[PDB]
Amino acid sequence: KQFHTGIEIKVWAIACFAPQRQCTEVHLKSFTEQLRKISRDAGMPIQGQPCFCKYAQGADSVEPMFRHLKNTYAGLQLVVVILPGKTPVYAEVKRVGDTVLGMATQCVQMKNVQRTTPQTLSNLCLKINVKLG
Ligand SMILES: Nc1ncnc2c1nc(Br)n2[C@@H]1O[C@H](COP(=O)(O)O)[C@@H](O)[C@H]1O
Repeated sequence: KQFHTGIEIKVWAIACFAPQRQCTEVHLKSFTEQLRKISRDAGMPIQGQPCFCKYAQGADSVEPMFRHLKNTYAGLQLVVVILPGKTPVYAEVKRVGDTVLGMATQCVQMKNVQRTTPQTLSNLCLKINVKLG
């Protein structure tokens, strides 16, 4: 519905389910910096430095990674999950986050990490605003 003010995202993680050869460390850093700058300008600042950033492969890797994050990072507010197109990883991410460990997740397509637009960054900011606001 309406846009929420006073969101600060201080503790968040990236779980990259895209293969590193397609979605590289510099894609991740660039995507993050852009998200930092637009979230800042909208008054919902996402700190530039995620507390965790790792590559993973398969739905099977989701629950153990999320258990690890929950057990490791006090005050974790959000996991940003990067998906290489349509994959059962999405449903597992939402099973574990929404209905097992009570962990906010935001999924994003790999193509929107490889190449950002103001518009796709805005889409993401609004989805995140609704989740954490
Ligand atoms: N089966 C699926 N596989 C991959 N990405 C998916 C998917 N279903 C959905 Br919805 N998505 C992606 O999930 C994004 C939204 O994730 P959230 O539900 O965390 O907001 C969409 O923008 C879309 O790109």
